[PDB]
Amino acid sequence: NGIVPDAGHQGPDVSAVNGGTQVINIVTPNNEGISHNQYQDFNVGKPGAVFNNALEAGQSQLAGHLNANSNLNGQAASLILNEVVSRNPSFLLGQQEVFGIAAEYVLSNPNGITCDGCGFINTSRSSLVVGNPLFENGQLKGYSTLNNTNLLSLGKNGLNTTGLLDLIAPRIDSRGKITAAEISAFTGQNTFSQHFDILSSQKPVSALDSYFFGSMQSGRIRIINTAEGSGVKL
Amino acid sequence: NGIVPDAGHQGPDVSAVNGGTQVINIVTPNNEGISHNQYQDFNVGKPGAVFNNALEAGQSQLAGHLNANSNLNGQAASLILNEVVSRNPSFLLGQQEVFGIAAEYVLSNPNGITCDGCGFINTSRSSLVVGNPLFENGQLKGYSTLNNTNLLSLGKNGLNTTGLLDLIAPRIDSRGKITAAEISAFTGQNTFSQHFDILSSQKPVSALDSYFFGSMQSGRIRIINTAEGSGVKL
Repeated sequence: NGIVPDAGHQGPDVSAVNGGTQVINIVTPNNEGISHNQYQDFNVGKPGAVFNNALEAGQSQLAGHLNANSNLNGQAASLILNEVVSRNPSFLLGQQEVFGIAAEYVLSNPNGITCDGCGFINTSRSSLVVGNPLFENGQLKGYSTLNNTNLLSLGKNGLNTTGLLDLIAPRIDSRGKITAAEISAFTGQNTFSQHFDILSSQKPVSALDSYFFGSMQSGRIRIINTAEGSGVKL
Repeated sequence: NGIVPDAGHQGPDVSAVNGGTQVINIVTPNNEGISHNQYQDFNVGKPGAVFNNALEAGQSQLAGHLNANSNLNGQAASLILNEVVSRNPSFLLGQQEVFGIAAEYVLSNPNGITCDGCGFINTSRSSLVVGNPLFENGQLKGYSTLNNTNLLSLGKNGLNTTGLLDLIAPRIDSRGKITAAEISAFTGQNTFSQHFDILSSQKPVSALDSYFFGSMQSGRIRIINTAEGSGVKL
């Protein structure tokens, strides 16, 4: 069970099929179109994971035939927000597919995220956030890496997506090929809007250095480090 | 004589002082405020080079006391555009200072530019272009790296500036520390506006791969490679 949902009302139903592929019946989206899913554990292996964002049955890439997700009161999620609410870090070693209607994807884990040979299928935009989402009366107001020194690690087997990629963490250490339509990496201790505009920054007490090694296969790359005096090493 | 001006009407007066520091009395700016200077050779050594953009006499950092540049019909240049019009590549091994009124700086050399321990003083924005400026009736319309496969090389001793830095070339190979307020690197075979907006791109016949190694000390870095399928290696 790489993925273990929270017991509470934001915990989706998670099932394994076939050779270990996990299928997530995401929770009903709220009025902003956000399916906010909370997890005690979130990890993906080589068999991959499929988020059921379908209004009709059909064939997924990773898990074969799936029925519609009956939680979609007739409207699919615009954003699939996956939040780790425990102290467990996340390891992403396989593909994640949005089955059904293409959507935005976020994984937020303030304990750390490691992606080695991970990928995103049928997402317009995928964001890995070593930090927390911020809510105000059940509405998503943005994300925070404040008071956090943990790491987003990208391994030698890289990260692939046909959509937009955001990489948000106090520090990033990448050693593999990153393939995306566009890459945005934002480092340091920051608050962000819903759309990853930087709203405020802290200076870390000690250096938060990021490393990029390997290749970036994308027509547009932006790296913004707000940690006054810390490095971006290539 | 690292710097050798063109004989023609865009050739500035170039003189050496002291221990080899070269002083460039830039040509009268045109009505758009551009001092367009053409060179048979443009190279800077450890003693540095000073562009006289002063309306009053005073103390330069690199060359001691200088009088005003009498070519400044009472208005300093907004942009100091340095263009190599020969086949000679450029080597920048020391600091370049704008004496007097701060301005934008461009060096365009389609034969190649190598910067090892180079730097820019009193510039708001400095751009190194392995390409040509484009003019239409004596007005600057932008820059081109079309039909060019040459290299902008940045050596192990790096590049320092307190202003904005643009690095424009078919390919870039960097091995040192880049320190700038913001770094924009645009690679591939492109036409650009005056302000380095990309207007059109060619796919090179063979790969134009860029390499970044070493560190980038800047709060904002953007790398855009338009060479469909070529790499950015870090």
